[PDB]
Amino acid sequence: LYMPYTPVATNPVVYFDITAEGDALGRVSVELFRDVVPRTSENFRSLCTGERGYGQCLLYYKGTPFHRIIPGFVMQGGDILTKDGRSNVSVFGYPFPDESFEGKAGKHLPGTVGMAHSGPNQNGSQFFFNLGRNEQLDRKFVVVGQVLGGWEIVNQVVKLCGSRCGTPVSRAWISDCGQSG
Amino acid sequence: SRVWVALGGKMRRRRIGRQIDVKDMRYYWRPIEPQYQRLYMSRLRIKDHS
Amino acid sequence: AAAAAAAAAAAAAAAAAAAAAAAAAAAAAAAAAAAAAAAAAAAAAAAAAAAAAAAAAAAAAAAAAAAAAAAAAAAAAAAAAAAAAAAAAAAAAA
Amino acid sequence: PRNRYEGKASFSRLSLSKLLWAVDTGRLNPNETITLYHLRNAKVIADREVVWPGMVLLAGNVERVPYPLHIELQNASAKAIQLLEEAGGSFTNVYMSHEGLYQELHP
Amino acid sequence: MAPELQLEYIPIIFTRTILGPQGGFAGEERLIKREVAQKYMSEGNAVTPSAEFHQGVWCYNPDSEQYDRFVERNAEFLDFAARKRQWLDVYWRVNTGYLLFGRQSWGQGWLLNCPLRKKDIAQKLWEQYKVRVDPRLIEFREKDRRTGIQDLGHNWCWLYLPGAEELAIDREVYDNKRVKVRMHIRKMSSYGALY
Amino acid sequence: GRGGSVANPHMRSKMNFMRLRRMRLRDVMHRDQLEKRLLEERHHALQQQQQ
Amino acid sequence: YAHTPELRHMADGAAMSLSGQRIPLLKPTLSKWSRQLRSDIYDELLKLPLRYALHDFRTLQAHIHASSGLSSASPDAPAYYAVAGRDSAVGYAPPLGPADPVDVIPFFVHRSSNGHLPGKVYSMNAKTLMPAFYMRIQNIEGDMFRFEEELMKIFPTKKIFVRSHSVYVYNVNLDGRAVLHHWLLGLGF
Amino acid sequence: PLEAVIRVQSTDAHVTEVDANGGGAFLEKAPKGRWRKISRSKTLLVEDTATPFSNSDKSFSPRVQSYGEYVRRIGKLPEGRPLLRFAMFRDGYSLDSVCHRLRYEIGVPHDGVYLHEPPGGSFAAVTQFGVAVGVTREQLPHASRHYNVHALIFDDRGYHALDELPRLSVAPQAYLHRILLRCVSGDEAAVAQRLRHLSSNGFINYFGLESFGIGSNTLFDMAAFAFRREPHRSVGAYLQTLAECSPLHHQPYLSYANAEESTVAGAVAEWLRVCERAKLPRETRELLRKLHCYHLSQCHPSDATTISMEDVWKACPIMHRAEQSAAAFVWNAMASQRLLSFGSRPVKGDLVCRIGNRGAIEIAEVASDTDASHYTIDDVVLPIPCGGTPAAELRYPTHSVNEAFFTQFAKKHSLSFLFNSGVDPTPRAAATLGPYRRLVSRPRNLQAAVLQDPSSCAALKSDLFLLQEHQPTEGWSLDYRQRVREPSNFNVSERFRERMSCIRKRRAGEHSVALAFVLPAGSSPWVALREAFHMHY
RNA sequence: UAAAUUAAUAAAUAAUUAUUAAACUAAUUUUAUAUUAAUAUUAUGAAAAAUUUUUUUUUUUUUUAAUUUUU
Repeated sequence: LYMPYTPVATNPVVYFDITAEGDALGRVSVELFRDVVPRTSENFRSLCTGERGYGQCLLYYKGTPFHRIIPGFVMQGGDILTKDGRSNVSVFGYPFPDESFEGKAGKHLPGTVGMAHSGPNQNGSQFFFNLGRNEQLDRKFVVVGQVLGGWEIVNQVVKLCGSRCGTPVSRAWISDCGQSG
Repeated sequence: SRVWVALGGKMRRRRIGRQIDVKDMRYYWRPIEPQYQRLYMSRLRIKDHS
Repeated sequence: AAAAAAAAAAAAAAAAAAAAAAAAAAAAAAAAAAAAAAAAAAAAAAAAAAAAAAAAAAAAAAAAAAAAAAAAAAAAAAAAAAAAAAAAAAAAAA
Repeated sequence: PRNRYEGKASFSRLSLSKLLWAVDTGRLNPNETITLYHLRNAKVIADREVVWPGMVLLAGNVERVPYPLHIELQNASAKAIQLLEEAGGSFTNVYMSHEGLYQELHP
Repeated sequence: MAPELQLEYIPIIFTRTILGPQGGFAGEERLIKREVAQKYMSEGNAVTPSAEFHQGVWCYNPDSEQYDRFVERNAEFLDFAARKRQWLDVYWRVNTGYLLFGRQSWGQGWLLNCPLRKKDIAQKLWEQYKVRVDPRLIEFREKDRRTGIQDLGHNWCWLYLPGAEELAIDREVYDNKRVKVRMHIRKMSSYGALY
Repeated sequence: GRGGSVANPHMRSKMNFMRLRRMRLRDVMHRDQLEKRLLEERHHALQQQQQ
Repeated sequence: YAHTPELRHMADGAAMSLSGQRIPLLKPTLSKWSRQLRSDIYDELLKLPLRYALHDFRTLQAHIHASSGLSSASPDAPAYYAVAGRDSAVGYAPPLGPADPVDVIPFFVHRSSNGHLPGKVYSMNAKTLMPAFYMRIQNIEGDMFRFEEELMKIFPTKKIFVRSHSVYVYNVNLDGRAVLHHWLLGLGF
Repeated sequence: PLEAVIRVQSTDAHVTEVDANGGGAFLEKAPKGRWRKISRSKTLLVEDTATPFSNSDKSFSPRVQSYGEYVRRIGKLPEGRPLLRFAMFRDGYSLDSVCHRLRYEIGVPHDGVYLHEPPGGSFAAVTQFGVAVGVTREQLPHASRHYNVHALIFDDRGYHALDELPRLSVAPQAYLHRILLRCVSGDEAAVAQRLRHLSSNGFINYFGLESFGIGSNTLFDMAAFAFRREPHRSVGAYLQTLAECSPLHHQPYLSYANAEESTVAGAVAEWLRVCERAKLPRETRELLRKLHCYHLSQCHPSDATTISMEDVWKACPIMHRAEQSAAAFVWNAMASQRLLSFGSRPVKGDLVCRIGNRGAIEIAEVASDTDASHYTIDDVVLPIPCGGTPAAELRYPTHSVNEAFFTQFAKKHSLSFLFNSGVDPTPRAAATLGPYRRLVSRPRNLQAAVLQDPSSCAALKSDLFLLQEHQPTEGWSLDYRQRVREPSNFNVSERFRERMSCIRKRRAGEHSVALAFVLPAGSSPWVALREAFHMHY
């Protein structure tokens, strides 16, 4: 179980501290594509750094739990507001559009962290780790990054707390989130 | 933020007592009570009301 | 600056303690920025628990505004809405 | 407390940054010895500002002056002087009686 | 951290259940900790614990007006102690206490519009004296056994403490079997009380 | 309906306001993409002419 | 971190006089006459989703060869002839024009007879000296409604109004004036 | 091991230097400093009666404006005694935060003071010391923190001749650590068990983790990255531990860490602006200037001069990492080789007894396999290598089997970190370490008390109270008459009582293990009691 | 919708109603909640003892509607 993934530097690298069933799993470092998507990488990384002042919510991933974990398809998260998953916010103070699907942000390879949205255009605060080659999510969901380390952890969660419907049999969350490099 | 400071401290002229001149009135300006500043300033606005 | 004392007042009446500068204009610039309650004297931040003062006028105004019946009841003594209406007024004179 | 008795030398403050903005805007010709006459005629400063004694040049939030400048004002501040002197240009303090101001502003 | 001298809980000679006259008892030990109440130690009613004193003590027996009758500190005794004190600890409260009632009475009252149940009072004794009791141990006085309490002013009734014999407790309290509880019913308004 | 309870009635208004704004914005941002997409391609027709 | 007893030096700008070295590390310094710019304010404008790609903060600088290099006023090689409108230690510089040579910005802001930018912070009911300020952008031209929209993406929570000549933004102190210029500067205007 | 929580208050620990002269430094005095009024109390004649100003008989009382200007009141020099061996009390003040406090107030140059930072080493732990400086006696009190909490104060014994600068400031002989533990798990019994094995069997004298920094990027990742030919891997690594150290540098870094290629050198400017305002050692902090000159040599390369990343790293607070920290990492890695080769019983093997020779005695009982075992059993104490490249210089106890297991790996690519300058001109060339850094060591005169029921707290009274209590300060061991403060709701804060709560939730146990020992020079105390308790913070 | 009150050297706001404006976060239902500033407005009047009934002043028209038993 190796995750192939595209290596590049000079990109925002974000780390998550996941914890399912109250069990400390480990750190998950994400490589955000600031080369193709400048905006979405700045809304994402900001919520992970927690530097933004509170707007519609407390813009910060620390504490919010993953809420839509389909085994083998997608592990969703984010959800700054209304921790069940029914509200999409953004650090710019409004749901903002998707930039580009041309290169490195159109293909949802298994090594990818998409940027889930409510409308097809107005992205928000919810992301998801494409665990399989989602041939349909091309150019619908703007890919924004790719996991670098800890691919076993998101492979643990999608198994430990999963259901074909999506609801987690156990509460996997972000015990802390910060920028790495 | 116009504040109206007035000289602070007591004023009585005692007999030949006043043995301390050093801790005598510290010569500080302290702003007048917030109500009265509006009382005097009210006379100033009426140059052009409305 | 953590205090751990009976800290002080501010710099109203000032005995200047110089080190080295032009400095020929200190007590003429230490009584010039002292009346506007100010920096240019560095202000000596003291009393790190000034929260208990923000939580007094929180209580000294929530216990004196309840001296007039705080009243999340209603527009007090409604008794004539609760059927239905749009309340008009009653001038105070009181 | 601020009794403006006759003779009290209370100048009307002229920012230095208001001057350096009017020589690159194009109102003042830096070739010439800038005096109070131009400022009034270049509409740099209104005439309600000028009361005896004329003005004062204050260099706050200004750190450099690139071109040399030669100015005739009444009692510029210290750093306002050093700025102009450091730029090759110069400054002088043309303090004069009242009728000196009139004989100059309306030549 | 058992507070330094804000508590001491030192073994006992006699006479807890403070009153005006409070030494109503016959030969045991029970107290309240003498933290600054060490005033006991001055002239008896409490003795500092020691390797000797943890075997027994000279509890005040009232028969000889001195702390004469020895007493052991075995299991049965401490078993017998609380069982004995806790009995009159109930007696000391309801006898010396005076429980008020915020009740409701419409018109110029003179009388309650919803008379007092027995479960009603047995709620107050627990509410105000923290004394838990069986409601059926309350026998209304022979005047109002058919109509509750029902009256304003100062009423009383009979709470029945059964356990008088199994603890051998007589001649120290003026009624071995029942204790008069005294009530005083006010007329509180709609904002005043419920029911 | 009546989303949640916020302290003042002003804070209830200036919360319903920024909810009437995210609707305006979402309509404008959507019209902004069709001026950002129309650009990039028409920004390529010049470059695509060079190769 | 009260172990460092210094840091008292970082204090406030409210309830205490602020001047000279002690100017707040967030409060901008762009005045009417000293058009100072800041990189903090410029990133907010460059990390926000908007059309009209602003100008690079590199090619936006009005401030950072006979006798080892000469000033930017074109002091000529003789270290003699110099040219009038070429250097300005006060921050003045003409517009740079839009950065995207394929886009037609729908609004054209018109600098004033002294080279300013149309934003002025007024007060609501200045008679009683009420500390409630708004803005007004008087010199707008073009599709001033598509100018209103761009202000929303910067100021999402400010009550923005529009008339034929001006565009009011309400509850915007002297700071939202500075943040406005960095936009109209980077915008090429 | 049994759990423990420590360093939750400034004075959870305690340290007083014991110099080589003998009697360690113990502080009993605290002069506040003498001044000298220079001008006389400017006053003013202000009216003090409502009469008009025409009255010949006006009152005009004298209200004061300024008491007068004062001056440091400098003194003399004793006619040939420039040195000043003085005592001081730095509670929670790192040496950098007091090497700059002497310069913020008086102006003692950085080259002036001579203050050996106490090994272990922990920055925020109360400390008592003796120093040496070329200033008079009357101006040193002017640098103290008298009327403040945590009270860093100076006081002068001093006035030695200049030739007495080598003899003084030689090295601290030992260190009296009077530690106290929080939220411990074991009762009074289990601690006695775990500690008697610590007092007797001794501890693996590792190098404390303070010298490397408890950060995502240790001090070797700057001595290495600066030498991979990649200086910009070292600078960012340095700047990171600043953003990790203090809140002051974090947000400025994260703004610079990911600012635009367009607006970089601004984030460094707005970083320099805050560090300058909140006045930092702007002299010794010249790195942010160079970085600002590195990002300006691009983005208008022609308007400003050209600067390289190496030029920036040239101007850095280095020599902490290059020598004392980099050549500490591999040292611990050597012990890890004399614990793989079981060393509890000294494993000479070939009878290479230590020939450090330590004066007239302290050779490792240089003798046969059994005749060295005369006392080399007891003499498990032994400098395993030297610090860095002189690892081959000592390599003393074993056959050098450890040496031959790391030397083939040392100069190849630096055994443990895969990067290290073990080059020809090196700590072998210099001789300023003199590594007798022993493998196993033991505390001296242990047996301090233990509290079964401090359910909430217990401060340790320390050299500022006992001085002000009018109490003799030198105790030489855990006194427990003073200095103990058994729980009485007086842990000196109400906020620290919040620290106990939200730390009592996660980790629970009765506590206040008081502790005291006389650890020699070197030997951080945590790494000493590392084996006994499972330290947490 | 009754609330406010200190003559006089270095102590956070009088209170009311009014006009005009302002901002949601360690602080839970996925509950609820009129806080802040600027200005306008200071005369609606108790003496003793005792003590540590009730919500109504104010309704757009058609219906609809749960509080009744005598001596």
